Parts: sequence; C-alpha cells; structure tokens
Amino acid sequence: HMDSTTIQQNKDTLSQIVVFPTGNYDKNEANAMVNRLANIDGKYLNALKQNNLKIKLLSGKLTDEKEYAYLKGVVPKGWEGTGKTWDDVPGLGGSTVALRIGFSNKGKGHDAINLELHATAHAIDHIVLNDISKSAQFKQIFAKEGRSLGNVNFLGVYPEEFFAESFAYYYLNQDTNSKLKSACPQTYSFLQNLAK
Amino acid sequence: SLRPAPP
Repeated sequence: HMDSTTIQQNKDTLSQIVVFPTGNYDKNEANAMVNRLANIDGKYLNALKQNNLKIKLLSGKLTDEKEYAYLKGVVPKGWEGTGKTWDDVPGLGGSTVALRIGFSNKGKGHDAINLELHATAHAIDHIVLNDISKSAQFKQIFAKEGRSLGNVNFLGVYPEEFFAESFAYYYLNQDTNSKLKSACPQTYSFLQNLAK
Repeated sequence: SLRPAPP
C-alpha cells in the first residue's frame, strides 16, 4: 500500500511529466493540482511517464494552445445540448492531458468531482489499461452502478466517464473513497484489484 | 483518444 514516501516519489514523477506555464499564474494552485494527482497509485503514474505522457497545466483556455486550436468552435462528444464548445471545456484527457489551472473543483465549468483526477483517469484508462472501461467486465459493473454517483444521465450513459469519475472518487480524498465504497461496491473492488 | 471533462 501507498504511504507518505510513495506520495513523495509520485510528486517527483509528476514533476517530470507536468508542463507548467511561463509568466504569471496561480503557481500555488498549479502545484496543489500536482499534489492531488500524487495521491494516484504510483504504478499508474510510472506507466504514464514510461509512455511519455505530458500533463499540461494551462493559464488560459485549452483552445488557446497551438495543438488544440483545431478544436475551436467544435462541440465535444457528450457536450451536445450544453450550448458550449471546446473553447469552454476546462480539461481534457485521453492520449494527452490539458487542464485549466484553478478549475479543479466541481462546478468550475465542469461537473467532475475533481478535474485533474478525472482527466488523468481517462489517460490511464486509454494509455495504460487499453480502454478497460469498455471491457465486457467493466460494462457489466457500469450497467448496475453507473447511476449511483449523481449526474446520472451523463455518468450513467458513458462507461468511460463513469470509470474516470469512479477513479477520481477512489483517489481524491478519504471521504470520496469511502462514499464510493458504499455507493458502488463492485466498482470499488474493481479499482482496488486493478491497483494490486 | 480525446475526452472532455463532464459538462
């Protein structure tokens, strides 16, 4: 099991994959985002580094970055009916991770319990776990437990989003971990076995 | 793979 030494090792690993902005920005909040990511099991973080994943922390909009300019004005998958486009999205995950500094908490342009953990969970799912959220086993769990964490007409509709949000509950803090264990016991056991 | 945060 993880302990404070593992977390310090995780902070070192994250310092090697996180890309910070230059100039003025909320530097302490960016570092606080890293410290929340350091609670993720080190096995996942090590694998992200081995796969040369970069976690970009941004001081502006995602589409202000050169590599995401192509998404300007594009409606993200799953955002139909929001009235919004990628210009408004505070974080993305998958093959890359890009996150607006300061927008971590639920309601800051998104409804994840925590922006960076949800987005990094997607990257782990896709890059490290070969899209395990789409596996027959996780889909079976998702069908039963996917509506137990609120936002039921979004988390309960997309298995990849329920996976990422459950992962964020598991690792954000002790209260969200305990809440997940009570609300989604099969998902909790699934995530616990994954980190063995 | 590209996925936005939950709306």
